[PDB]
Amino acid sequence: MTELSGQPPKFGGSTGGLLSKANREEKYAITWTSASEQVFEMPTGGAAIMNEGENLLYLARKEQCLALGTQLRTKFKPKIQDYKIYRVYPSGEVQYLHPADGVFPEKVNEGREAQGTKTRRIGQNPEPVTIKFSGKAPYEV
Amino acid sequence: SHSVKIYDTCIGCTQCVRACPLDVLEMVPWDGCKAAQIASSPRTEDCVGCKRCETACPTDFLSIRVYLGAETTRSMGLAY
Amino acid sequence: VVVAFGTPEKQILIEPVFAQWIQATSGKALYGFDVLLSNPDSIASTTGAAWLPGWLDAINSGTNSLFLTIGPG
Amino acid sequence: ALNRGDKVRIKRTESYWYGDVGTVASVEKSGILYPVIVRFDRVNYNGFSGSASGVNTNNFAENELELVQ
Amino acid sequence: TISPPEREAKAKVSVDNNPVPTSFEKWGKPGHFDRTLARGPKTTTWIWNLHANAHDFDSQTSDLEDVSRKIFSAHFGHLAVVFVWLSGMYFHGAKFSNYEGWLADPTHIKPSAQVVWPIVGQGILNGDVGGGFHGIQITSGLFYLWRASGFTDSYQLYCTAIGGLVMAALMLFAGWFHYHVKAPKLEWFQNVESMMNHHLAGLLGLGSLGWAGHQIHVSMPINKLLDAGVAPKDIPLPHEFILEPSKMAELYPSFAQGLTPFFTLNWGVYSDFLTFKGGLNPVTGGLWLSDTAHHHLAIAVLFIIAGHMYRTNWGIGHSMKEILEAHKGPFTGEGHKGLYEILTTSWHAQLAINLALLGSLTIIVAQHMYAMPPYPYQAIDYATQLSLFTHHMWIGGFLIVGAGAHGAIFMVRDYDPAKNVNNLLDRMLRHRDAIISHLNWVCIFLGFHSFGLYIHNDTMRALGRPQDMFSDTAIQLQPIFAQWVQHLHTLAPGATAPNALATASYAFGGETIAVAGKVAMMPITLGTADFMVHHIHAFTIHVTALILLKGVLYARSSRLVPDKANLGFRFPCDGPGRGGTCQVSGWDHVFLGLFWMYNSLSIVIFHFSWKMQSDVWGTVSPDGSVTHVTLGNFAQSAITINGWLRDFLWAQAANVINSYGSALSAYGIMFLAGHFVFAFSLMFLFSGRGYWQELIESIVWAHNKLNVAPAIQPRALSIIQGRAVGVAHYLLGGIVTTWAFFLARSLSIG
Amino acid sequence: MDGLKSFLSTAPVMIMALLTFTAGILIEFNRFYPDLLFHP
Amino acid sequence: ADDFANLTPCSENPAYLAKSKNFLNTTNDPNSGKIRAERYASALCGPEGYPHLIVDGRFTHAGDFLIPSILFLYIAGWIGWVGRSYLIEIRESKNPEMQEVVINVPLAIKKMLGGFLWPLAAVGEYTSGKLVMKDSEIPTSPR
Ligand code: CLA
Ligand code: CLA
Ligand code: CLA
Ligand code: CLA
Ligand SMILES: CCCCCCCCCCCCCCCC(=O)OC[C@H](COP(=O)(O)OC[C@@H](O)CO)OC(=O)CCCCCCCCCCCCCCC
Ligand SMILES: CC1=C(/C=C/C(C)=C/C=C/C(C)=C\C=C/C=C(C)\C=C\C=C(C)\C=C\C2=C(C)C[C@H](O)CC2(C)C)C(C)(C)C[C@@H](O)C1
Ligand SMILES: CCCCCCCCCCCCO[C@@H]1O[C@H](CO)[C@@H](O[C@H]2O[C@H](CO)[C@@H](O)[C@H](O)[C@H]2O)[C@H](O)[C@H]1O
Ligand SMILES: CC1=C(C/C=C(\C)CCC[C@H](C)CCC[C@H](C)CCCC(C)C)C(=O)c2ccccc2C1=O
Ligand code: SF4
Ligand code: SF4
Ligand SMILES: [Cl-]
Repeated sequence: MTELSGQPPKFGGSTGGLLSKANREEKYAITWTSASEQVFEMPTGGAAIMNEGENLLYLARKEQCLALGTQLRTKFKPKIQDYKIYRVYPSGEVQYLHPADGVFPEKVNEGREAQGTKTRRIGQNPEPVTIKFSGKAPYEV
Repeated sequence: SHSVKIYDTCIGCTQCVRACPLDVLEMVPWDGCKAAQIASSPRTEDCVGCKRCETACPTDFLSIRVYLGAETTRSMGLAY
Repeated sequence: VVVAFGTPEKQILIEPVFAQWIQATSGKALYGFDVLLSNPDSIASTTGAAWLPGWLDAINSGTNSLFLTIGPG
Repeated sequence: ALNRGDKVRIKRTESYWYGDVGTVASVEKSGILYPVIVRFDRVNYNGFSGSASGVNTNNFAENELELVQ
Repeated sequence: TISPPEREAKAKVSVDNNPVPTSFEKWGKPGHFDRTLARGPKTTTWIWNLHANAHDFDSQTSDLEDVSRKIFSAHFGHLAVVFVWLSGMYFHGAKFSNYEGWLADPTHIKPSAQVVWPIVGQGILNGDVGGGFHGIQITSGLFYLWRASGFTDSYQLYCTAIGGLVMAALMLFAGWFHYHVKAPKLEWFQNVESMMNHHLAGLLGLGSLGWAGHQIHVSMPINKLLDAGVAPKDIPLPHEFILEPSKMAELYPSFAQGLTPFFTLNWGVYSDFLTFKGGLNPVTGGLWLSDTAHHHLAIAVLFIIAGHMYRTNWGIGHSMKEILEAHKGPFTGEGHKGLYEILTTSWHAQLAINLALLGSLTIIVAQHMYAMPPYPYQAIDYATQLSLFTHHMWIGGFLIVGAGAHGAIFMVRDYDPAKNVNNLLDRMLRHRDAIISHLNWVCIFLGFHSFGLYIHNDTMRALGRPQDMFSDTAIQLQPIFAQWVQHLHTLAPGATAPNALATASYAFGGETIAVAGKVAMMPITLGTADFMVHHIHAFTIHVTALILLKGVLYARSSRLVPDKANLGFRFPCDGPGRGGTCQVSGWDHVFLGLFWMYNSLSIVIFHFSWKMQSDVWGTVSPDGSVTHVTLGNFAQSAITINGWLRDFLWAQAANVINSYGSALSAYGIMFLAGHFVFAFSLMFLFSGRGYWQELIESIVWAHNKLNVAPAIQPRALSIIQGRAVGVAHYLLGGIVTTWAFFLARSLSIG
Repeated sequence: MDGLKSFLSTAPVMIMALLTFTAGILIEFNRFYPDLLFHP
Repeated sequence: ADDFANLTPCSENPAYLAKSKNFLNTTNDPNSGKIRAERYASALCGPEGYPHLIVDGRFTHAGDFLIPSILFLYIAGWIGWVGRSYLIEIRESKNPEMQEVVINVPLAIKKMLGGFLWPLAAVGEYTSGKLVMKDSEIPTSPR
């Protein structure tokens, strides 16, 4: 958020990384600490060597960051659960994304709002003849 | 952006969140099931619509529904 | 399979009876069912209809496409 | 008014077993919208493409059922 | 099971005594090899998934030592199957053919090795091939092989079939033995240096050695009499030549000297049967057997010498690990480091090489047999020539795509990124987009500059503008390189090959050899119509390579799917999101590459079949002139799509549709049948299972209405299985159509 | 043993045995009395 | 009346009588062609020389369609009835699907050998009410 501290991973460069639109429009960065120096697969292609301690890597979109995060904790015995994914703007504006409230979205947590929650069954959706000519869908109401 | 809803038939098993590859879904404490939790979709802006949640639903027919909508750069999964 | 084996005398050739009979109901005599307009004694012919003589001549002349003679094909 | 081992017919319309008859497995205490857990002899559609079968159990509500036996 | 002693003598032999017992209880339990299927069928899909994973041993067990022991016995079983099939051919030649009736007058009769049972009118399929025999005229060229091998009596083929069945029993037994009695450990396998030594020195060396010995003692002294004009009943037996070595010493002047000169480095004296004539045999139209025996002897020596390069137990020899770790340059970093470990652990990594090379070599076999006919009277049998060529084209075409499949399988299942850190594979994985986009551009270029030429020629000839065409009579596109190498091979016997008497093949240029009334091989003049079709072939192969390569370079992940490696090798998609993620797996890429392999070989075989009938094959006049079948219109009509539509398809398909009432009627039947299966595949290839499951819902309601629904709930085919049935039926219908068409056309040219 | 008696009675083995038996029936019947476009 | 005036019997047909002397042999019997010449000479023919079959329901040609129709329907009802009864018999044994994959030969044969009375069994199941089901008891989809 304030600063993106981290060492760039050992990698000989690849063509699957970020592009011109990815630098001008938006790019994503992920920061994590490695217990030691090991090899990890790049979500863009190839195999890289993560530095010992705090690491930093910039990617094109968010799904790449989350795919690397789901790889870090599952393949290595010193599992990495402190990987933090940030979205970077063209104005240097960096905001927090994953994890949201410091806890993984898997398990429940106190302090979250119900978004998209409905109080009905799918077989209880209204008929499309009652809402036609209105800018609303059977699921939006 | 796509629309993600969660119905009261949800048993709160976190499977749809464990299968989501873009941190779109979360889990909030509820009072309907034994687990006392229900799925939530706060960050619909990161939802591509790969239906990985609906695939990982246990209830009789889905309890979470995804309705594709106006596709954008983020929903189209554009990396270039 | 039956023609390829030099035995064209075993083809299941179904005669379209239900349609040729309808053709006979309007004046087609090549099949000779003697039903309705194909039969000179049906009360449908003795009606003094002005169109009957033209229709009966047009249907049975082997030059036009009016109710073509059909078969198993 | 159900117990373990009762034959009930599903009336959830959108359900895969709507019209089929399943067996009650166990009923949870109060405070739950769908406490009646029912097992079925026939799997549903659930599962990824190419799966071997599906799920043969689900939770329902009492106003959605009809005892037979 | 049984208990033998030990069978070893200070070797790397390592087995396990009775690992898997022998029982039949697992036979009544289908799908037991998979944990997901053993709990019983709950849907009909459970049945399909049973066959879709019957041989996939990775999903079954994770222990590689078990998988290798399975694969060894699987190969033994395949060899048993093959020996059964081959004994079938020998027995049908012994008791259901006219090999003896053909060997007498080979130029006035047709080969036939099948008799159709006269029933419900199918007895008409027994065509009079000549000499009083009635049967199906074969095209596999078995009589030519059996003549070049020295077969003269039916009892010989009978004993060959008996030996084939014995070897089938032996391979079937060895399979069970190497998995139920003493299954080898991993110590016996991973000796790739030792295995290469043994497969070069013993298999491919001693094999050609013994076959050359056979030819010198069986094939040559009997084919020499067959080519002279001697009756087969008057020709002696092969063992009468060893029982009387003087009869062999006399029949070849070199044989009149003994065996000592060979050991005393006097090779040049054996020039009376180890010849280097080249060309063909003016009596049979095939290659000289005196040259083939010498060739097999040379190949034998070469392979036995090659089997002594790698290190085994006596210290000497190489280790491929050393050679791979040594090769590294400034362009590839570490080079081949880790490749030995890749190919010594991953079976799919090995199969992706073996399949590629075996398919390429099958294609080479076809391309070499068609132009240098090695069997007697096969160049006159245009049907047999075309059939062998196209069959060995299709086998190789399938085996090549197998490599692109198993490479992606290796990528998803066996690629460890920690084991590939900046080597060939790892660095190739980096610039995937570079290679793929460059091949994309190359394929687009080859599509415009090969097919657009045909479109332009069709539009010009349609507009009535002959001076604007790419023909031999307008804007010529002459192939200079191919004609130059043709002329090089023509001038070989008098320059870069003084010992060679004739050229390798008469297709490059030279004389015109003809047997009976038909031609065997003549110079294949290459012009514009050949240049264009060669570029068409190159384009189609390039697109197929692009597809099957993007299937491997993106099986791990991509900008679309970064976690694709989790999804496995075979999966339909990853949801309709991201605009649509349909057909992204390596399995889908192989599904697509099958079609392009078919489309490439469809033009290859048509190029062959029309160029041979137009500019090569044809009756020869007694004065010397040669009149081709299609009157040599290939160089003047094969340049437009309408030419292939009319003068190739419409013109040469008449033999198939007019085949009713004859012995070739089955070919017209199968022609229409392939036309049927082709269109049947389109139902699967154009639809989706979401409609078929909803229809099965109504049919299930109908069955439950009368209470006749199976406990095995019916489920439509999976998306992957839908695509698989589609492509399978597409290929089946197309290949059946082309097979029927080619056979009916080639049998109807005399 | 019953392990092989259950394999000989599986769906594919039995569905091919019945097809072979019915093929034999039809083939022998149309051997001894072929060409039956209809009933005399 | 003069039904099928455009059709003449094979005994009178011109092209048929021309082709019947030159009939091929299906089986090993050389007379099979002349056997066909004598066998098909009773049916009605067309002006091309090929026999035609009339299926409008007349009894003159009950050997053309009626006999095969009845024989089929008999054998097909046999097949379907023994299949349905065996499918119901499986529903009470151990694992209703495994016995649908692995056939109970001592049971399947016992049910096949009792299928020659499938009409009576079907009528007895319809009168008692075993043949058909009730709509209110069958799983249906949302309307
Ligand atoms: C009568 C001899 C016999 C018996 C009783 C068994 C029994 C058994 N084998 Mg076995 N096997 C045998 C011979 C035998 N095998 C031979 C000769 C080979 C060499 C090919 C093998 C190779 C082999 C392997 C590699 C494996 C087994 C396995 C097994 C076990 C499970 C088999 C199964 O899945 O169901 C039965 C399977 C079938 C009935 C397959 C049907 C036949 C297929 C479709 C084609 C037949 C090809 C055939 C081998 C060659 C053709 C013959 C030729 C005339 C054309 C089981 C206890 C498996 C195991 O141990 O479980 C983990 C295992 O992986 N066997
Ligand atoms: C010696 C070569 C070889 C070997 C050992 C293997 C081995 C294997 N392949 Mg493979 N493959 C090969 C060549 C080979 N392949 C080639 C040349 C191709 C290109 C076509 C493929 C394409 C391919 C694909 C796409 C897949 C495999 C898969 C597999 C694995 C599972 C096999 C399976 O599905 O069970 C048994 C196989 C079947 C049940 C297929 C039956 C359907 C056939 C094709 C019908 C053919 C009809 C018949 C031949 C002719 C029609 C006559 C008809 C009228 C009766 C297995 C380890 C699967 C895998 O997951 O990899 C791990 C997979 O999906 N292969
Ligand atoms: C030649 C191509 C072909 C063929 C044969 C069919 C055939 C069929 N289509 Mg179809 N279709 C096709 C192309 C084809 N389609 C294409 C290109 C499309 C666009 C994608 C569609 C889209 C389509 C739709 C949307 C639907 C169909 C349906 C049907 C079925 C209707 C039932 C029927 O006709 O009665 C009888 C069946 C036949 C005449 C075909 C069976 C032929 C075989 C040879 C019979 C013998 C079985 C054989 C011996 C099996 C043993 C194989 C062994 C050798 C391994 C039928 C099987 C409808 C359906 O499902 O029916 C309810 C349906 O709704 N089709
Ligand atoms: C006991 C087996 C059985 C029975 C009694 C029925 C009965 C029925 N089927 Mg059906 N069906 C079956 C098996 C069976 N089916 C199988 C195995 C399949 C998969 C190929 C189908 C697929 C099928 C379809 C797609 C449809 C029906 C339909 C129907 C209904 C109309 C009849 C018909 O369509 O003509 C004849 C039925 C067929 C040509 C389908 C194939 C019949 C199979 C090959 C015969 C089964 C033999 C069985 C193995 C015998 C077991 C003996 C036992 C002792 C082991 C009818 C009540 C139709 C419907 O919905 O109702 C209007 C319809 O659309 N069936
Ligand atoms: C039909 C041909 C007549 C037309 C002329 C076309 C000229 C072809 C260009 C020269 C060959 C280029 C390859 C050698 C160049 C070469 O391999 O140098 C060697 C270099 C790596 O060598 P290293 O120094 O690393 O050596 C160590 C190795 O042992 C591995 O560590 O490989 C590369 O350059 C990688 C780049 C490949 C991308 C270039 C390949 C271009 C693709 C098209 C090739 C067409 C070939 C057609 C043959 C039928
Ligand atoms: C007069 C006759 C024909 C005319 C025929 C008429 C026009 C056809 C009439 C059809 C009528 C409309 C339908 C007949 C019956 C319909 C009922 C619903 C039949 C139900 C059968 C079901 C209940 C049977 C079920 C179970 C039966 C009992 C045995 C099977 O194993 C298995 C299984 C299928 C489960 C024509 C075409 C004109 C030609 C002429 O020569 C002869
Ligand atoms: C040459 C052609 C050969 C194939 C044709 C002949 C088929 C012969 C069928 C075998 C007859 C015995 O009938 C068969 O008995 C086996 C015994 O395991 C039964 O098998 C079943 O019951 C037995 C116990 O009884 C269980 O242990 C077993 O798991 C279960 O499958 C089959 O359900 C039945 O089909
Ligand atoms: C028709 C169809 C189906 C339904 C296909 C089905 C239900 C397959 C029918 C198989 C029958 C039951 C078996 C008949 C074929 C046998 C394999 C042949 C064996 C014959 C021997 C026993 C002699 C799909 O599931 C599908 C999925 C995706 C895209 C397109 C389609 C599609 O077009
Ligand atoms: S998988 Fe479906 S039912 Fe279960 S917690 Fe997630 S959204 Fe709710
Ligand atoms: S549709 Fe796919 S991307 Fe969107 S929330 Fe569900 S699993 Fe995540
Ligand atoms: Cl033209």
